Amino acid sequence: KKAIDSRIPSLIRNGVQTKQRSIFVIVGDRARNQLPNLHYLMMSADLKMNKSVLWAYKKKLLGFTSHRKKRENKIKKEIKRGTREVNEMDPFESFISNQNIRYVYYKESEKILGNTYGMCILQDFEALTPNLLARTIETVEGGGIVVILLKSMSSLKQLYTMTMDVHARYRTEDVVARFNERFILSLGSNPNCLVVDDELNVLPLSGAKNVKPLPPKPPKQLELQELKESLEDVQPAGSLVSLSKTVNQAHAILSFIDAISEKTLNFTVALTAGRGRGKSAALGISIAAAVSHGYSNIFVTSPSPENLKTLFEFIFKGFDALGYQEHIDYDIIQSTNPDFNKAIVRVDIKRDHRQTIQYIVPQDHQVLGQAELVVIDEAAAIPLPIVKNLLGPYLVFMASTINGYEGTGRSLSLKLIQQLRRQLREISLDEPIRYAPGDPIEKWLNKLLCLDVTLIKNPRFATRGTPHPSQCNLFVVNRDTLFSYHPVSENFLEKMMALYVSSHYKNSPNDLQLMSDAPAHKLFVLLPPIDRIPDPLCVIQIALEGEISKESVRNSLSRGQRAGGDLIPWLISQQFQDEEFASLSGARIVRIATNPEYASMGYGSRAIELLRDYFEGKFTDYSIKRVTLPPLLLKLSEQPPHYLHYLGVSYGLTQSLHKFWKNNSFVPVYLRQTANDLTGEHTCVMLNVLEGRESNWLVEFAKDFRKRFLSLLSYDFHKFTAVQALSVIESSKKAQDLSDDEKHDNKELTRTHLDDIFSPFDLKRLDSYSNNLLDYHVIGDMIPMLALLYFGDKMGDSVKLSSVQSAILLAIGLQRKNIDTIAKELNLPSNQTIAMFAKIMRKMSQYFRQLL
Amino acid sequence: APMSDVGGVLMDKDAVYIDIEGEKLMTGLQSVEQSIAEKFDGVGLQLFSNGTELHEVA
RNA sequence: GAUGAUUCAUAAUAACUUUUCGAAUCGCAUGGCCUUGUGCUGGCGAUGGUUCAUUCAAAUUUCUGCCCUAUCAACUUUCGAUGGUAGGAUAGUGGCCUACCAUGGUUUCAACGGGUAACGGAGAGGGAGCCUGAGAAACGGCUACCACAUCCAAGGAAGGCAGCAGGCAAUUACCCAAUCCUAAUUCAGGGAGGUAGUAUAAAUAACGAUACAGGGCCCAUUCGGGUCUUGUAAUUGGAAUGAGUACAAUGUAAAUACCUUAACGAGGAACAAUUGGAGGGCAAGUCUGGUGCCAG
RNA sequence: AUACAGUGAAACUGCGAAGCUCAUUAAAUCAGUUAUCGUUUAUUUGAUAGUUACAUGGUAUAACUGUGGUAA
Ligand SMILES: [Mg+2]
Ligand SMILES: [Mg+2]
Ligand SMILES: [Mg+2]
Ligand SMILES: [Mg+2]
Repeated sequence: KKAIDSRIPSLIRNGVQTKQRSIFVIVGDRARNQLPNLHYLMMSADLKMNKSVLWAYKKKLLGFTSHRKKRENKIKKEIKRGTREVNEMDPFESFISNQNIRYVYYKESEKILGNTYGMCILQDFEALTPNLLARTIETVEGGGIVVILLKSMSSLKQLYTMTMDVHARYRTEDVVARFNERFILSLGSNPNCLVVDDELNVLPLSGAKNVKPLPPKPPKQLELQELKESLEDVQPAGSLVSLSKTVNQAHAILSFIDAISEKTLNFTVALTAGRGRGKSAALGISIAAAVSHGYSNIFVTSPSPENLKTLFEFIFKGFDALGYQEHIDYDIIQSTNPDFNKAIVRVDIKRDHRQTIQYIVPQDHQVLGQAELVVIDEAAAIPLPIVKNLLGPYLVFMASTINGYEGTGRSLSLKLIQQLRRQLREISLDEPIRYAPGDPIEKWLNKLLCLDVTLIKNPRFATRGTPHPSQCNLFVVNRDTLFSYHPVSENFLEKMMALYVSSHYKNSPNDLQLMSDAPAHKLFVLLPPIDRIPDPLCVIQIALEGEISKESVRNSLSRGQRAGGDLIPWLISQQFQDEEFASLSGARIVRIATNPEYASMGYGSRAIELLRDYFEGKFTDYSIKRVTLPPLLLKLSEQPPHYLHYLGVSYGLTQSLHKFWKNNSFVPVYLRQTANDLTGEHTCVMLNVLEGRESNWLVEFAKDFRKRFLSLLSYDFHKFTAVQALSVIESSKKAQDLSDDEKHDNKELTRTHLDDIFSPFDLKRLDSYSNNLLDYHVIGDMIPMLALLYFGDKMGDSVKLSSVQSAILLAIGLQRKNIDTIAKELNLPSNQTIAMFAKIMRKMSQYFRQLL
Repeated sequence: APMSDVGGVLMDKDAVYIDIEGEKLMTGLQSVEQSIAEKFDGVGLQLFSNGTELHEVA
């Protein structure tokens, strides 16, 4: 009987009293045997604790199986063999056999998102990812325990070296695993983390070194019970508000009830909250309120009906709070589509009068003409053009998540709000419903993943003035120092991460691990002119792709697992099947981020110019000791560049971004036909050749893309505005200008070719139109060929047209749009457009005569 | 059975009684005195290649 | 040639066939010859194989065989009833089934029907289909159908327990030795089987010595009458042995049990059987009714 | 034991796997007896086949080695 360190029992009991979660790191081969003891301590401290357990692992469980019948058979054979007595069961087997444990792979971490668990066990330390760590910890309730099992010998050797010396990093014989090492150091800062061995000896490296048991025993509950008691008589408000779990949730529901009472159809409510704060419960309760109030045509829209299962679940709980009975007052209709997995689609209600709740896909905004309410859940994931169509003359509820799932950049929510500035009512939920506010683990997790990072306006820049881009210089960021968890480096990391999240549309949690551990990746920062921690203005993340990465790739395959991928080299392979481009080394700008406030001041272009200069050579060991930190930032000259041939980019085609890359001499080479489902724009790949390298290949690729683009305007890019289509053509033609060689040149259409394309009766028809002797409909057949010949440059220098005229011809000929459709797009009346179109066709006919 | 010993864990008053190269690393870790957070305090980080070591954020 | 009897046994001719079978196997031993090559020729067994007979079985089949019955006289052709010809199937005979044909068959000498102390044949969750073998429509397996129910990460997987034994509560432990049975077998096995577990005769005492007392018993409504070795609520002696406490052997596959058998084992023989019935008597005691001191 | 040679897991072949509980039925059960020239029959027992070869192929895989999938 060994006396356990008093710190371990005190921490569990302290967490239970304060409803705060705690972390245990168990180091040793016998770590599994200590989990039953910890769980028993948790349950004895409070009997109201949730008894369910979560066991997350990568590929294999530790020495047991989760299938019951397989266990008793092994037990029975052991008993029959005599190895074990009839009724002996060591504590671990009892723990698994009796307790309610859910076994989950790391890959399928989505399934656990809804559920709540009392204890979470993360079996494998090496494979921890930012997504798996946010999803799993968020399911643990107040008073729970998060157990991480650092059993691997290599993991221990990393633990030893850092504790002996923080500068030293244990590095085995191309992944650096910087995120895991930073994770270990952060655990030391956590006040609720104990690092223990398999014997429950507290290793002093942990942050919970000075834990003392708290005396025996909140305001938020006080502000919550009083509100419910006051509203108990006022149905339906009392019953529904009783379902609320936090003061903020109740205030949101009451505000929704105020909207439901006002009956104004031009009114919109925007709900913003973090994940796990109870939005969907608030949404479902309010939908139940509108049902009891009297709203009949209630609608719910989301990217997929499956995500609404929680929302519909709380509606029925709200219905139960209101006395509604299934199969008497309401009926449930489930999807017949196998894709939706029998998701609930429609709820029909028969009390008093016929009332219906229906799910609609966001694209189908036409049906909403009779809508009384639409609930937009996760509006962040719906494309911005689509949601704009969804804002009709009816009551609108929007729920948008901040840093939850993929969510969206915070500035995007602000841009959406700025547009709405229709009457607006903004509501925010801050308190969590599963644990106490200000939980140390949630703070530690946000710091580790930089999830809650916010952009701060710098007063100093205002006083000194905005720096001119010529003054600013580009500096390389050393990754080992950045992810060393030093307070200076951590602050710089937060500022960098702030720029990342605000600008770009969608950011997953795993991006931090990719940046830290991937070898091909490099980081550049455009600091202001040096004259405190510098505040970056623009940050560039590039990924080296081409022949350089093959050596690393070959090592990975020797490992038995291919690592990462070469996006542009593979892409250009299938489109054009050019062997040379595979051999060519290049760099792909993964992300370029700028302060949205300081946009249009020229930083983004300035940083690319400096980056282009660096790899051209115009500016011509810092690894941590492997078993005193190097400078955080490196000047461009201090580190020689790799030999590169081209700079590439992959981004979702938007007019603003296309103009940005067009202005920086990037040439488009590919455009994806299938729009991205989440964002709705088409991915575009643009390449730039560096001086002193052969440029012939890029010209051929650009020419082929222009021909592909012209034909594919009718298929899937007909949505694109004509002006946007012309810009893509114009940007490609700039590639031809780059090549001074006249080896490749367009060919003027010959008379023999002319005869094949158009028959003489057609040409007579074309002449008659110019003479105003025909209607426009008669010539509809010939327009697409004229657009192909003109934009193919076959007509040559003889015929030229204005930008507006080129837009009109492209729209009819290629987009297949109607003449009236162009009128709205170009803000011109229809009569003028037809007049201009006739003038265009006169020039073509005159040219046709001249050849003849 | 709270008062009794169930499994291998026995609780009396506020104290819990339980029955229970790497080994050298185990004992070395147990004997550490300074905390990781404290070890960061004495550390300074160089911002630029020749800049002064910055210890604490302002 | 054989039987009472045969188109039986057997032989031959001409063809037929998803033409069968007619040792490419193993253990132990190394003899007799010579033409010295490891040349020729070899002893005892095992496992296989055609056909016949025998044996172990099986399937149909002839005749006979104790209830009351007419208040049960028709029954059968009621999707064959009786029979003939041919075919199909079967291991084969055969309305066993099928096509054509005849109209038959049981019965007052009891058909058919009814009752029965006619315990005086069926299934393995429910029906249907199939598979192996010399032998099964298999307590085996498989398919679909119908219900029941179990695990799961809810994507699937598996079951026959819808059992058995109990109550209105310990069915377990030891064996194949004994008698038999199955196998690549002397030797392995067998919950076949065997072994154990959980109203009838005795004892609680028998034999002496001494002291001190004069009453003890029987009949009778009544009065009284009849007879003699009796009483102790006294002391005392040495003998006997069973229950128990138990050393061994025998017994048995082993073990329990039985039988046999050393040592110890009694005066309150406290080594302390009961059940029921009939009468008393007592206080500075209690209660009740009265015609003192009484009666209940 | 210079092919192996004692013993021998696994695997491939061969042989054998053939008490209970419900219903009830008059010589259709069962008993004795007859026939199979009208049949099938492992095994036992006794008889019984003169009609490249100093030994053919994988047209062959298991156990086994090793790589993996699955909650199983
Ligand atoms: Mg016949
Ligand atoms: Mg005496
Ligand atoms: Mg007695
Ligand atoms: Mg024979």
